[PDB]
Amino acid sequence: GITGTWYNQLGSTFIVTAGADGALTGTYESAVGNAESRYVLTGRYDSAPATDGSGTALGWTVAWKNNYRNAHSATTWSGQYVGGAEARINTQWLLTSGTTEANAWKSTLVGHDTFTKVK
Amino acid sequence: GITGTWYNQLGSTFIVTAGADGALTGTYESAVGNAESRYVLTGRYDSAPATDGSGTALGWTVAWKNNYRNAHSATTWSGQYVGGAEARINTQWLLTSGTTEANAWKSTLVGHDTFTKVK
Amino acid sequence: GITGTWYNQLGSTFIVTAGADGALTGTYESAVGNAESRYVLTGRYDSAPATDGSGTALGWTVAWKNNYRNAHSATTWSGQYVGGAEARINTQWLLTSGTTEANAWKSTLVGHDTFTKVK
Amino acid sequence: GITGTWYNQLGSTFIVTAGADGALTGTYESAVGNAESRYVLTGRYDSAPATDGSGTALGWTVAWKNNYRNAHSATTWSGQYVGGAEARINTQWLLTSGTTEANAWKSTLVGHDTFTKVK
Repeated sequence: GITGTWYNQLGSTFIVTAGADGALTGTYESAVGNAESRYVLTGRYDSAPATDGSGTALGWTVAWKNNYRNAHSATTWSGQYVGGAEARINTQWLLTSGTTEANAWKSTLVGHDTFTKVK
Repeated sequence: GITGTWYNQLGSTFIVTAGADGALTGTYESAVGNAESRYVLTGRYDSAPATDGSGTALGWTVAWKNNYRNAHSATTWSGQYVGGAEARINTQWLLTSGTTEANAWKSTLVGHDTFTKVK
Repeated sequence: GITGTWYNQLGSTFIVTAGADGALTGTYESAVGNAESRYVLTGRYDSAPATDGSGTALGWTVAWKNNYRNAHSATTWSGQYVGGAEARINTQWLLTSGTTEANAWKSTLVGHDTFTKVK
Repeated sequence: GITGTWYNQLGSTFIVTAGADGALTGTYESAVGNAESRYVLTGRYDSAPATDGSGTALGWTVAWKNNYRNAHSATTWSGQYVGGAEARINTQWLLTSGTTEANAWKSTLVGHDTFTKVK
């Protein structure tokens, strides 16, 4: 059940809606980008995973811009949905900011975020 | 001019179509995922960047699945479009495969890809 | 107290010995490199951190080679020692394997490891 | 010939001295850490690589602290020495700064650096 509202341990609220073809839409809120606004994501996942155990490998992208606030950056998560009694999404991510050619070494960040359904 | 057909130094062909709202669609071909097939991406970029020099921070996601071949993985690029006379997209990326809980340490890869318009 | 024996949640045993100049020596065991052998690390940390809260930013490197087994790879952790009543080391890492020029896209891995003193 | 003075395309000067056991010492200068000072590295590489083509997988660590200036950070490169007529070191890296628990999401950076012998 990849469709639903996912949370974090930090406090981020991740509302997603999967697709039959393999698309992935929803909204996103609640910092690393910027705390109090509602941002839009899009992404993809494979529709036919393995059945002798695997994770449904997915990923999405949030460009930090809406009608409230612009942060001139973009964040892309890349993880998998681990299936079980306890639903779990384990992701790496990358935050890329808009810099000049001189400051191009400090543009991209990295990290890890772990998602769950209950909060 | 972010809309168009982008290439690599490896040989990957990246056909993209931007949006006025901030969406990003197109196709993708030509390995790291798997060499000879045509894969679908989606992603986002900010619609209002800075004018006293910056890069348009973007990112997209390819789930390696189509009618020809499945690789059970997903790749997310996260970079910026550097504007000038010579158009340039400089990206980091992450390849996340579908593994079990035991092999969860070797699921995610990392790298860097540099894109251009001429080939 | 950065000097001592650190553990993981996976099961890796990390015995380290700090230095007054800023060096960092010890041993390492217990997979991602290869499970049952004893590998050698070296690394550095800054000797004068901040006192109005910070983490002692450190990092080290293990080349997976000893008298028992060779894996033709190297792993570099890069994190910080968060000070408190509960000692904590939070790290990113990179596993770089020895590949040819053709397979140079899949050489480097990435992940995250969280270290503690009690097991 | 891994022992010697390596350069970059940015301008960083990397003087290294290898070891027979597998150690790796030298100095480092010339930004991402901080521009005009001389920093100390340490690292490791495997002493017995493959002969049917491979890269000598290495890695090292610089803690940005000396008698001139402190930056409260650490950088770890993780790459391979590609052998040939044109010597080449291709690395990923991670810059980890000293942050509090609140700003722990923006501590680690990421990038890529490509090293050569001629400048």
